[PDB]
Amino acid sequence: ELAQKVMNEALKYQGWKYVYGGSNPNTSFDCSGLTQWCYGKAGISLPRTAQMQYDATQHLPLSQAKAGDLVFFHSTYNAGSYVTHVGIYVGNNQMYHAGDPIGYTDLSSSYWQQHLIGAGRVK
Repeated sequence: ELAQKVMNEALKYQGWKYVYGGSNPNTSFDCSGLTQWCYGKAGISLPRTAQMQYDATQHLPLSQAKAGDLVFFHSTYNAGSYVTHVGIYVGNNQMYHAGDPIGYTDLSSSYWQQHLIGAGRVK
């Protein structure tokens, strides 16, 4: 149920431009702004940053992940925190994320595999 609620919201922003600092439809979204907003619509309260969201979830490999789990990554840009990116797992090795434009990407790629930290299940 969670996945369908989060993604019904997230799909409204498919193709939108990434905006740094964005956390609502009025501004558009950054990676963890998209997840915070969409999970919020589904009744889950998440913290604002990708790192904070990582630390609020229970972790599991991508092979065990289910749609509606989050997926986290390291070393995607020059950051103080270990976690540098988050997106939404939607099954079949795909994630939906911001992302520029916002939308789907395939996690099977070497790039995502090598930046992967793991998946996280929300509380």
